[PDB]
Parts: sequence; structure tokens; C-alpha cells
Amino acid sequence: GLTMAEYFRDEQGQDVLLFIDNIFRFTQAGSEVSALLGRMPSAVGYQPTLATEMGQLQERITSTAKGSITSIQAIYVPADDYTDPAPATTFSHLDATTNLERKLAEMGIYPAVDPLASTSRALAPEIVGEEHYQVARKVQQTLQRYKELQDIIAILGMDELSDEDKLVVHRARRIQFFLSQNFHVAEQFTGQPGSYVPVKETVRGFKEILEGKYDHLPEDAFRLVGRIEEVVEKAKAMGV
Amino acid sequence: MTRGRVIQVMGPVVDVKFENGHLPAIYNALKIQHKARNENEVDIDLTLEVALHLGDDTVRTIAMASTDGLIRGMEVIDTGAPISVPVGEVTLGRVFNVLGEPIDLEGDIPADARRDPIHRPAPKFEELATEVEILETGIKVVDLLAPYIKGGKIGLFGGAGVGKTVLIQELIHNIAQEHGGISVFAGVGERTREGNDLYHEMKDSGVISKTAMVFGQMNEPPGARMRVALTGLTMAEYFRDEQGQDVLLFIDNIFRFTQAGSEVSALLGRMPSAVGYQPTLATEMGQLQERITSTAKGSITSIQAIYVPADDYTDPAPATTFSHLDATTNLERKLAEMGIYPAVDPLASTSRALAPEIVGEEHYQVARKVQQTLQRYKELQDIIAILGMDELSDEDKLVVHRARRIQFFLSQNFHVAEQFTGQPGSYVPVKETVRGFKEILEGKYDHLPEDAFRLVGRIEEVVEKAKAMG
Amino acid sequence: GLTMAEYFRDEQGQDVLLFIDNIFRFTQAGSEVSALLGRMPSAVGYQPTLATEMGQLQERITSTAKGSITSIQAIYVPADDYTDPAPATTFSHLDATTNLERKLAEMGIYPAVDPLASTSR
Amino acid sequence: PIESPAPGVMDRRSVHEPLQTGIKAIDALVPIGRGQRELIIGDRQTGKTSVAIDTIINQKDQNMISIYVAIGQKESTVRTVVETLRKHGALDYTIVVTASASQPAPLLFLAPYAGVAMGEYFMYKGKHVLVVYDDLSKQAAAYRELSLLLRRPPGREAYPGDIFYLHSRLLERAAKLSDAKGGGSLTALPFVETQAGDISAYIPTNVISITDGQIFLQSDLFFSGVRPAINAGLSVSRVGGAAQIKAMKK
Amino acid sequence: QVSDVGTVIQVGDGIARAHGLDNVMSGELVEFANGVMGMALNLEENNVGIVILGPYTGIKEGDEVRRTGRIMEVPVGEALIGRVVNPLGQPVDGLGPVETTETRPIESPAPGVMDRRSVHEPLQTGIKAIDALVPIGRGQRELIIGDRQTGKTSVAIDTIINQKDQNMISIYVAIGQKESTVRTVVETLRKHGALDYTIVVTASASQPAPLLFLAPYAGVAMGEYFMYKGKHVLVVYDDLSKQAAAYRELSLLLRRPPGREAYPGDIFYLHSRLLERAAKLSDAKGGGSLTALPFVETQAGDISAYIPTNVISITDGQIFLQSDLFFSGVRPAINAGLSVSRVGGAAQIKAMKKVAGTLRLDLAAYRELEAFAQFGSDLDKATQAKLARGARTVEVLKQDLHQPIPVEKQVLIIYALTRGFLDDIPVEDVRRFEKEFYLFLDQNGQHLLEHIRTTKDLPNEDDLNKAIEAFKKTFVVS
Amino acid sequence: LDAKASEHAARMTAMKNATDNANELIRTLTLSYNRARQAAITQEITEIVAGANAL
Ligand SMILES: Nc1ncnc2c1ncn2[C@@H]1O[C@H](COP(=O)(O)OP(=O)(O)OP(=O)(O)O)[C@@H](O)[C@H]1O
Ligand SMILES: Nc1ncnc2c1ncn2[C@@H]1O[C@H](COP(=O)(O)OP(=O)(O)OP(=O)(O)O)[C@@H](O)[C@H]1O
Ligand SMILES: Nc1ncnc2c1ncn2[C@@H]1O[C@H](COP(=O)(O)OP(=O)(O)OP(=O)(O)O)[C@@H](O)[C@H]1O
Ligand SMILES: [Mg+2]
Ligand SMILES: [Mg+2]
Ligand SMILES: [Mg+2]
Repeated sequence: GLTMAEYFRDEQGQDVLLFIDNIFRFTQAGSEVSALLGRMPSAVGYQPTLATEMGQLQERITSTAKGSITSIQAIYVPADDYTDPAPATTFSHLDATTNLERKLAEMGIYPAVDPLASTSRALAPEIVGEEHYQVARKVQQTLQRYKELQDIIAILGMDELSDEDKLVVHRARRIQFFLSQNFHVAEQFTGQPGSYVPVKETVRGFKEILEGKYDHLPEDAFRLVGRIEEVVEKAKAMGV
Repeated sequence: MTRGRVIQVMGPVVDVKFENGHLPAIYNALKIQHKARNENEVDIDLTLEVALHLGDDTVRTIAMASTDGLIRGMEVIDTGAPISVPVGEVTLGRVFNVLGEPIDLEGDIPADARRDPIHRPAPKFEELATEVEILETGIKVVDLLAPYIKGGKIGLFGGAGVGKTVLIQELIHNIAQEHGGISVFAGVGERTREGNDLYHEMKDSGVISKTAMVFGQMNEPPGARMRVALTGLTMAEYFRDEQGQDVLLFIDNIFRFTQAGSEVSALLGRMPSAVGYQPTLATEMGQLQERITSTAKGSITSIQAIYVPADDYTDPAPATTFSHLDATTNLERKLAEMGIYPAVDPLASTSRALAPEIVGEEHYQVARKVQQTLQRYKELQDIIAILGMDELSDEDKLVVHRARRIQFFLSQNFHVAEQFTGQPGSYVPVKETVRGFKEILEGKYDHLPEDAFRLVGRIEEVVEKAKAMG
Repeated sequence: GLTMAEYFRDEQGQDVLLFIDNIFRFTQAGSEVSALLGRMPSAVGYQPTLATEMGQLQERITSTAKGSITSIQAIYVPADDYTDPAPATTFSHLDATTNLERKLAEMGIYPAVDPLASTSR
Repeated sequence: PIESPAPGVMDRRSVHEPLQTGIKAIDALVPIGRGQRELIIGDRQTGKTSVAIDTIINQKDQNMISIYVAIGQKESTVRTVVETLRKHGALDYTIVVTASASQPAPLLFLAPYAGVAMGEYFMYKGKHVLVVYDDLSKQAAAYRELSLLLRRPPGREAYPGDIFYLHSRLLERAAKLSDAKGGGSLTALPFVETQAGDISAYIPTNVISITDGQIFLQSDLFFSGVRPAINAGLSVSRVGGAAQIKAMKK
Repeated sequence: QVSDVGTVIQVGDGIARAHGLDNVMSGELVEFANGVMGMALNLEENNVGIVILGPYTGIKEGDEVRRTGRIMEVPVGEALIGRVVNPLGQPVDGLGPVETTETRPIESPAPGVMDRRSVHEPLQTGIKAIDALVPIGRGQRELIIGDRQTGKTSVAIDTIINQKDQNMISIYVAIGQKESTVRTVVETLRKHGALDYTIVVTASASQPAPLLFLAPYAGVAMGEYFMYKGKHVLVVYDDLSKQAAAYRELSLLLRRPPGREAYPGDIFYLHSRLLERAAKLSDAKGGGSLTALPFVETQAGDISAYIPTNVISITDGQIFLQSDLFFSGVRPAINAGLSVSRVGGAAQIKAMKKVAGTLRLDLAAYRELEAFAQFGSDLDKATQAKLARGARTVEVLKQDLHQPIPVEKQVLIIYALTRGFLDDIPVEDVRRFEKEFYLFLDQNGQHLLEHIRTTKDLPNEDDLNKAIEAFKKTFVVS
Repeated sequence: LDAKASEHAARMTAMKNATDNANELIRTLTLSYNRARQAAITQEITEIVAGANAL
């Protein structure tokens, strides 16, 4: 597939979308066949040449002067172990990553992206904008504080938290729910048609939530909606 | 030819070379007998079990005893069959050592006695019984809340000094009395002093005349500890296959069997499995457990104590063993110190048999109602300390009043407990105990003193005790 | 160093002090040598001969009729893990132990010796 | 043959025909279509075998052949299952393949392939087949034993490298053929026994990575009166819903 | 001929490979060229694997190995009494050779199931806490377990010293200890007179690993000689953990596959073989017995460790010592909560049995109430009485170093504590009260002392009450 | 005075049940840690065995 894409990159100078369904199976097959070739086994049973074999493939998928390639890869994580050598080695080859989580998938908030493990090289003030950068950093800070409060909440109870901690929890749960979205392709599982949300709408909605505008709405109003106005619509259906 | 010579000795592993075209089959038995020709030798008497065919007419074996004194070149004799132990009536009341040789001083067993091979394929699919049946033990708690199954495997758990040994003796006594069967006790990798204590206790109780014992304790080699269970099982199988009886088989600790197997595998040189266990763990457990089944003419049911390493029930050995179990009885030091015997926990015990299809709608309803009552009492025991006895509602008072009598009526007087208490035992049929528990549930006996239920057989004896008391 | 120190108590009958910079690095070097020679690693990758090597080092530091050698040795504990095999097998040979705390060092209390973790016969 | 290539990309059709299991807690919210492969996962003593037996019995009216493959099961349990099938009349259309725990490891390794090869014969004639694998975890254990005896270096949790390839090769033969290939189908219901409900273990994740969904049975629910023990939090059908009758879907 | 000689072909890390030795037996002793012993462990097809039992730097390729014709054994006899000796029976204290005429093999089967008898004789350790809370019977083996510097060696030395007038032989096996430590232990034993009946087997940390692996077996072999003649023997293994470490090293050098927690597969079999040879012989074999006191060292008090779990599964009980109790001034440091003896209690004498229960209850009670220490006076019944009696129990159970006391004096002081004669005595004066009470007993109560010493039963309660009251009449609180 | 004593009782029971909750969480977490570590132990054993075998 990469050889087919490289011709369009080079001989025609054309933009290419490259989709790879599961790049981990490549290294899995390499590890399956490595034992029969006479190589000594490396850590957790992988081949000694795990890094070089994957690098020789990954470094061919790049954008050059004559043409551009943007590639989206799904990377399976065996047994939910993010420290496994195959997922660990492929991290350095990427510009933007999103880490899906079984914990978020189980609570029902899709796409279940981890809002703190995900990182991108393009999140800089001079690339996305000052307001966008500040809103994103504030959201991450609130989510991290909510994550830290999870032991004291479980043990001592919600009542004994200070005035500011309760407000942090209140904003954080609504932010975590509003991060969910209804997808066009998910209409096969549910009757909800799905939506497409522009970046301006996302930034303005998260800014409004952070400023405490919508603290009077219930938590469940924020699940699986698009723009911020749909939250008000759902709350009014609920009766607010 | 049927003669070979030793060529390698490496601990318990011995390699023997035979003439081409005369190799023994796997699991065969080989004998080494030697007389010290001069002062630089010792007398040797040893038994070997074939394990592999290494090629070049060489056979690798596992010794059943210590291999000290072996010399490269000693003659080896092929017996042409696996280890064979005596079976029949002669084995009752005797103690053996995994080779079938007696340990007690009653004398040897004549050479005309019938002997059966240790290794044997499991009974065919045709020969199994088509219907599930309940083994009536005659003990109220077991027969009500955790029934036993003919051909089923039961796991026994409990702390030290709670009553496991006396319960085992009472099970043997009741089975021999009512169902006409016998029992075989097979210790595996346990304390020699505990085995001696058990022998003396059985002799005191009089159970010893109806049981056979094979010990092969902790100090034995792994080869012997790995086959004690099989020799006990093969002496048990004779009575079910040839006389059509219902037999008990007690395995002192099934975990030591797996540990001995792992030790043997490490000597054979196989690649270690997940947590250091042998790669053949599941296969060995299956080959042991699948021979304990109910057939068209008889059955063997086994009571097994299982040690769990580090209290981790997900460890490979307990995980493999638990897949074969059909029931579980748990003992309680709390009940033991309270004075309830046989101290079986009425809520921790579980059983696959307790279903309306197998045991009956009436039995199932009575048992479930009893369990719900006991659970409610367990819940109320916290509120008693939180608030106080008088603060509880009237319906909770009635629940407590029923629960005390239920918990006391679960107790029973054992035949083998006479030596302690001074009271004769009782064999309570399952129909009678179901009727008694229904009567206690319905409130027919709410007026009786709760202590008259303390330690008693049938329900009529309870009203007799109340009549004598007041 | 031990060979250089032993002479003063053997031939001259002095009292000598032998200061060893770090036993942890000695054990690490031993483990590296074992892995180079190709032996099967011990509990956490150390050499199988760790206890015998430590004994053959420490057992020569003893008092005799002619003289005595006393040794002050520094031990490094990785990630505060006192269960580590090198400190664990070092403990068996010591008459007095001293525990230093970065907690005390940060407050400014030097030498930062813990007054409760230190024991002496 | 035991080993045969799976149907190609262009040989398949989207699943659109319901498989009525006769159980509400399945047919209502976790539907199963023909040609699908749905995982049944849970702890020991949870009703995994009972679900499969009920599904097989319910197929009497429908024109479907059933294959029950038992790997590592107790022979008494297999005998009782066969007796229930005989009593309810499912032996008019059922094949039972057995390999008990007393059998050597190669037969345990080999049984599911024999079952699916028996199923393919009816599948390629334009018929509909249902295949039940009573344990894939015990097949994996047998294959691990075989690999370690053959001295192949183990991977994670001592399993060999191709423990994924084993199951993928087995389960990829279940398919919904198109009208050009005849319209036949094969349905698979593999079983996985977890330990203390650890859905994140190596073998459970490997099998989840293959099938079209999973039905999770919880021991905490099975005890205390929720007898079907369905856990709607972890149960889903990725292909189902498009193969559900309009009334139930409505 | 190559039947009785062989030449070495490989030497490394104390393991040697020799060509030849056609008639060597498995487990035999062999002689190297320079005087170093060895075991023929593995008899392969073309060569023999030898485990060296000494300094192997003097062995090269090509030097000859001579056969001896003897399966490995150790010398035995009464001549070993009062001497310190290596595992192979070679003296290390000087004083010339040990002249003995009998041997016994290191490997020997444990007594059979039908050769044993129930344990019924007490073993007086001389420690109040052990003799009261966890009694030890002759023929029992009891684990002693704790952390570094908790007092296990001190307990063992005190037990060995207390056996002076008893008809027992003591054996002290030191594994992995420092030579100066073993020397100091031997000096204390000589000072207190225990060397009149004690054998010391030493294998220091500088020795090769096989000697450490073999030392406890040599100790048991020495003990069995006396045991089978009808005598009573006490054997102490100072570090089974260090023996296990040496065995792990040997197994890894032989390139055997590892097991759980990196220990070898048959690590349980090692200690089972070792500890199964201690038993109480029946009357038909002569009423001999051998009692063992294995030691295991924990890491930060963790009992769930592999070796502690194995040894707890093997033995008949455990004595657990606590670092916090040791640091808090409780020097015997015995934790009566976790500690338990399963075969003992039957061997406990009647006088101690009649009085031990109340002390057990008091000490058990005064552990949970120590949690409620931040507040002083909740109730007179809950705090005052319980805490006062528990504190006095903790004070009486304390003991000094190398001073065992007789069982009858222990019984009397425990009776005085339980019945309430210490109710009106301050806590700080309890040890002086006990000491002056022992002196007063020696002064006047010889009748009670002899009555206990002859009948193993409590004397007349009223007479005991009046004697203790007479002592309290003179004792001064200050 | 009644209100002050009520405050004492309320704080006492709150601290008690907080301690109970904390010890429950500690039980769960420490047991989780202990189930986890056996996987590392078996992994290192597997690595040692494979390294020995491959040579
Ligand atoms: N039914 C009973 N009637 C009277 N006493 C009983 C009964 N069951 C148990 N006991 C008492 O409990 C003691 C424990 O007996 P047993 O040897 O069966 O216990 P255990 O739990 O198996 O102990 P261990 O772990 O030491 O083998 C008995 O010696 C007896 O005193
Ligand atoms: N719907 C149901 N109603 C009542 N009892 C049920 C039901 N489903 C299962 N059971 C009961 O659950 C028990 C175990 O069920 P089943 O044998 O199907 O479990 P399993 O998960 O296959 O077990 P195993 O691990 O032994 O293979 C049996 O006693 C059975 O009667
Ligand atoms: N009852 C006691 N009274 C006073 N001091 C004591 C008592 N018991 C032990 N000690 C002292 O406490 C220290 C513990 O040393 P001991 O050899 O008994 O411990 P150990 O557990 O064997 O430790 P190690 O691992 O260092 O060998 C010694 O200094 C000893 O003198
Ligand atoms: Mg018992
Ligand atoms: Mg099943
Ligand atoms: Mg010491």
C-alpha cells in the first residue's frame, strides 16, 4: 500500500490520504516469524530487530517537497499495556496521538479519548491561537485536578471538600461529558443522526462552560451532543 | 532379552540402554537389584518408571526412591507392565507406600494376590451414567445446603482445629453403614506425624476396618509423590468396577501432586510454563480427575483438600483444580468456638447439585428460604450493635427468633463424636431433614426453647428434648 | 585495597581503617562479569555467586591478635528499595548501620542521619 | 481438509438475517444475526453452557444445523448435555464433537478445526449452520503445551507468538456468503473463561479483537438471583441491529 | 586402568568435570590431587560432574582424581561433644583431632509413619513467654521467624543454656554466619557451661556454597546417632534462608531452570527432606527424639514471602518476633498473637496449664485497647483494670539476657500475676518485685518448690496465697 | 452544651467511618499491587528460561 501511495506522492505531486487499519499486526507477524529464523528472543518475546524493522517502514511515510502525505494509523495495544514494546516504540514516529481508554469507553462517553494522554505537536499559541491555547490548557488543568481529587472523594466524601474543590468537580464532570459527541457512523447503533462541530464552536462552548455560564444545567444534558445550543435544547426537553 | 544396563545417573533421573527391538513401553516398571560384590559397593533395591524414548535404544526413567549407590553398568530388568498394586479385600485395613508394599507390621501380601496397573485410560463415554444422582451422606447441613453428587469432586477448606478429620471419619462411617461402600484415603506430600495421628484416630474410632491408606509423605521423592494419588485411585477403582459399590476417595492435598509433577518436569528438562508449572499441568490434572466418575454399575466420589498458594485463587494450579470441582464445603472457626458441629458454614458452602432439576422443587425452596433467613440475620447483627436489641422491629424479632433455631438445628451428633461428648450419633435422611426445616420455617416450633435445638438428630428428638427440659 | 591494608596489621600489628567508596558498584561489577561469562542470572539479574563474593570480600576484615581492621562502607539504595539484593546481603555483615535521609538533608540538618533507623550492637 | 482458506472479501454479504436464541436478555438488546460470530465470556459457574444449550434447542423450527464442540470438558458434563439435547429433540439436527480433559493435547488443539470443517460442508451448499466452541481458552492452553514441548520460545504469559493466528484462522471461516456463492452462512459462538472477571487479560483481549461483539456474564449478578446474568455495560453487538426484526427494533 | 582414577577436564566456580571413574557410585566422595574432597553428583555417559567441597583454586585441568568407595557420610559419636567442627567433620578449633570410630550417611530416610509416637514431653526453653504462650514438646519442630536483629540467636542460646540439668544434647548449626559471631557464641556457651553437652557445626560466609548447603544435613546426621540410641537431642539451624540461597547458587551454576521467585523447583523438597527427619520415636525403637528449631529471616516483617510460607507449611508452628516490639524495649519481642504451637500444649505441665489461660486472655486483650491509648479514662473496667493488668503482664514477660529461670518459679510468678497479687504494685517496680520474689522463694518456699518439681501440679492455693502475702508484707515499694 | 457534645459525637463518627473507608481502599489497592507483581515475576522467569534455551 505504501508503494502505491508513493507513486502519487512523487511522480504526480498529489496530496494523498493514507489509512492503515492496524499497523501493530505488522510487528506481530514479524515476531511470529522471528523465532523460526534463528534469532534469540528479546524482551517479552519480541524480535531483536523490532525498532529497525518498524523504522524502515515508518520513515518512508513522509511528506517531501514534491508531494504531501497525511497518514492516519490505528495502533492496537495488546492487553491494555501501554508499556508494551510495540506501542512504546511507535510513539516517537508520530506528530499527533490520541489514546483511547477502556475506562472512558465503559462509562459510555464516546469517542473515549483520554484528554490528558493525547498530545499534538500543533498545540502552540502561534499555530492555533491564543484563546484556543488558553482554553485547552485550562480544560486540561481542571481535568487533572479532578483526577487528583479521586482518592479524597472516595474516602472522605464529597461533603468535606473545600469551596473551590467542589466547584472544580462541578465544572470537571460537565467538561468530561461535553467532550463526548454523536458520530455520523454511529447512527447504526443509535437513532441519533450525529453532527459536525467547527473549531470556533468548540472553543466558544468550552470557554462558556469554563466561565461558569451553564452551571445550572444537569450533568446528563451534556452527553452525546454537538454544539453548545444542543445542551440547552436537551435540558429544556428535560424540563430544566 | 528383557535386560538392560544403566548408562546415566543424574539425581532422580536414570537413563537405561536396552537391546534394539526390546525397549519397554512408556510408563513401564523396571527393577534394579544388586548385591555388593566388594566393600566399595552397597546393596540396591529400586523401581524405575519409564518416561521417554531418547533414541539410540536409550530410555529415560524416573526413580521411585533415592538413587544413591547406582553405578554405570548395573543390570536392569523389565517387568513388562506399569506399576501394579494389590487390590481387593486384602487392602482393607492396611497401609501402603505407592509401590503396593505394606508399611504396618501385619506382614506381607502373598504373591498370588491380584494386582492392577497404575496407569489406565479413563472410562469410555458409553460406560458413564446418563443421570445425575445425589449421594445421601446423612449429615443435615451437607444434605440440605451443599448436596454431594455420585461421581463428583468436593473441595474441602478450613483452618486448623475446626473438625475436618472428624468430619471425614463420620463421612466414612455413614457411607459404610448405610450405602454399603468403603473408603480409600490417599495422603499426598503431607506431614508424617499427621499421617500417624490420623491412623491412630481411625483405629480409635473403629473406622480403620473399612478403609485403606496410602501415604507417600513429604520426605518421599517427587516420583513417588506424583504417583501416590494414582495408586490410591487404582485400589479404589476395583470395588466400583468389580463389585459395583459406592466408594469415597480422600486426597490429603491435591496441590502437592501438581508440585511434584512440576518438580519431575524440571528434571525431565521441559520448558517451564506460565508461573514455573509444567507445560502438561492441565493434561495431568485431567488424567487424574477424569477417572473419578460414576459408571453404569458404580461410582467414585472424592473429597479433596486444596492448598492455595498466597491465597491467590487465580494461580494456575488452583485455577486448573477448581474447574473439576462440583461442590465446596467451608469450615468456620467462629462456629467451632460457638459450639456448632460439624461447624460447616451455611453460606460459604456452594454446590452445583442444588438446583430444582436435580434435587426437587420442595428441597430447593426450603434451602433457599433458609439461606435468605440466615442472610437477613447476618445483616441484622450489625444493627443490633448500631442501635440495640429492643429497637428492632417485630418482624425483625421474628426473623431473629427463627434464625437462632435454624442455626442451632443445623448441628448434629456424630457417631465418632461419642468419644468426646458421650452421646450416640444420628443418621438423618434427606427427606426427614427437609420436612424438619420446613416445619421450623412455618413456625410450628416457635414456642420451644432455642437450646433444645442445639445438638440433635431428627426434629422429633427436638421436641423430646424440649419435653425433658420443661 | 584490602590487600594493601592487611599488611599493616599482619607484619606491623597496627590498627587500620579501610574506607570503601560504594559496595553497590562492587556488586554491579560482579553482576556484569557474571553476565559476560554467561551464567544464569539470580533473583533480579544479579550473579548467583553474590553471597559468596560478598563473604570473601568482608570476611578478611577481621580483628586478630596482631592487629585489627575496621571498615566504614557506603551503600547506595536504588529508589529507596531496601529489599534490593545488594543491600540485603550487605546487611548480614555489619555491626552498626547508619541511614541518611534526603528528608533531613532538605531541612538543612547535616549529616542527615536518621536517629531512629540507625542501630548498633 | 482441516486447514482451508477463508472466504474472500468479495465472497461475503452484510449480515441481515436474525438468529433467534429464544432468550429475552439476548434477543432484545444484544441481537445476533446469521453469519455473525459473537463471543460469550464470563467466569466459571455462570451459565455459559446453558446459554448455548438454550440457543441450540430454540432452533428446532428454523432450518439450521447445529454443531456443539466441547474442548476440555468433563465427560459427565458432556453426557448430561447430550441427554438434555436428546430429551428436547435437538439431536435431529445436531452434531456433537468431543475432546475431554483426559485426551492428549493435540486432540484438544484440533477439535475446533474439525468442527468448522464439518460446518463448511453445509455452509457451501447454501444452508445455515451454527457452531459452538465450548472453550477456546483450553484450546489455547493445549496449544501452549504443544509449543513448549516443541521448544518454541514463549511470549507474553508463556503463550507462543501465533496464539493470535490460531484463533483468527479458526474464527475467520465464519461468514455470510453472497448470492453468487450460494447464500449459505456459518455462525460461531466461541467461549472464553475469565479469572475474576478480568476482561483485560491476554486471551480475552485476543478473542475480543476477532469477533463481532461479546456477551459478558457476571458472577456477581449470577449469584443473588439475576440468573441470566446479562451485564449490559460490557455486552454489545457490532453487527447486530441490522439483523433484528422490525417490531423488536422498533 | 581408569576404573579407580580420573583426570579433570573442566574447572569453574566450584564445579569440576572429570573423565574416567568408571566404577564411581552416585553420591560418592572423591579425592583430588591436593587433598580437597568432592562429591560425584552427576554420572553422565562419558564424564562425571564433581562438586568441590573446598578451595578450588588449587585444582587445574589434568590433575588426577582418586576414588574413595564411600557414599558421603559424617563422623559421629560422643567424642564430638564440646567441639566446633565443619560440615565434613574436620575440627576447626584446634585441640587436635576428634577421635571417633563410627559414621552415618548425610542422606538417610526419615522415620516411617509407623515408627513415630505422639509428642508428650515438655521442652523447657527457660523463657517465660515461650513456656507460657507457645509450649514446645520434645520431638516437635518449631519455626522461629523474624527480621534482622530481633533476638532469634539470643533465644536459641538461652534455650541451649537452659538444658544443663535436663537429659538433652544440643547441636548448634551456624550457616552463613561471620566467624567472629560464631566465635562469640562459642565463648558465651563455654562461659555458661553449655559446651559440656553441645556440638557446634560452622559454615562461614567465606566457605564454598556446597558446604553451606550441606551443613544442616550434617547436623541432623550427628543428632540422629544419639536419637536412635534412645537419647533426646535439640538441633538448631541458624539460617535456612541462607542455606536456600546457597542451594539456589549451586543449582544456577549447574544450569537448572529457575522456578517461582527465581528459587529452584525443589526448594520445598530441600527443607522437607531436612525437617522430616526430626521425630519422636515410639517405644519399640527406644524413646528417643530429635527436636528442631529452624530460623527464617524476613524482609520488613513480611510473612507472605516464599521461603517463610514453605517453612510454615512444613513445621508444626511458628514463633514470630517483631521489630517494633524489640525497639520499644520489649526485648523477648515475642508476638503471642501471631505465634502458635500446634503439637505443643499437650506436653505443657499441669501447673503451667492451669494458669496460662488467664495470662493468654490478658495479653490478647491488652493489644486492641492499645489503639485507644490517646485517651486515658473511658471506663474503670475497660481502661483502668484491663490496661493496668496488661501492662503488668508485659512487664513480667520481659526477660534479661542469658538468664533462664526454672519452670516452677515461672509458674509461681505467673500465678501471682494472674490471681491479682500484683494489683496494688506500680508498673515500674514489677521487675524488682519479681527478682526479690525469686530470692524470697529460695529463702523460704522450698516446700512449694519441691512440691511443684515432684508433682507437676499447683500446690495448695491457700498456702500459696499466704506465702505471697508474707512476701508482700516485707517487700518495699520505692 | 448539648450542641457542643453533639458536635463531638458527629466528628467522632465521621472520623471513624472515614478510617473504615480508607482501610477498605488500602486493602483493595495493596491486594491489586500484589496481584500485579506476580506477572513481572513470571515475565522475568520466562526471559531467563528463553535466554538459556536459545543458546
Ligand atoms: N462433632 C464434634 N463433636 C465434638 N467435638 C468435636 C466435633 N468436631 C470437632 N470437635 C472437636 O474439635 C477438635 C478438632 O478435631 P479435628 O482433628 O477433626 O480438627 P481439624 O480441623 O481437622 O484439625 P487439624 O488441622 O489439626 O487436623 C476435636 O479434637 C474435638 O475436640
Ligand atoms: N437460566 C437459568 N436458570 C436457572 N439455573 C440456571 C440458569 N442458567 C444456568 N443455571 C444454573 O447454573 C449452573 C451452572 O450453569 P452452567 O453449567 O451453564 O455454567 P458454566 O459457565 O458453563 O459452567 P462451567 O465452568 O462448569 O462450564 C447450573 O446449576 C445451572 O442449573
Ligand atoms: N532479652 C534481651 N535483653 C537484652 N538485649 C537483648 C535481648 N535479646 C537480644 N538482645 C540484644 O539485641 C541484639 C540482637 O542480637 P541477636 O543476635 O539476638 O539477633 P538476631 O535476630 O540473631 O540478628 P542478626 O540477624 O543480626 O544475627 C543483640 O545486641 C543482643 O545482645
Ligand atoms: Mg486434620
Ligand atoms: Mg460449561
Ligand atoms: Mg544472629
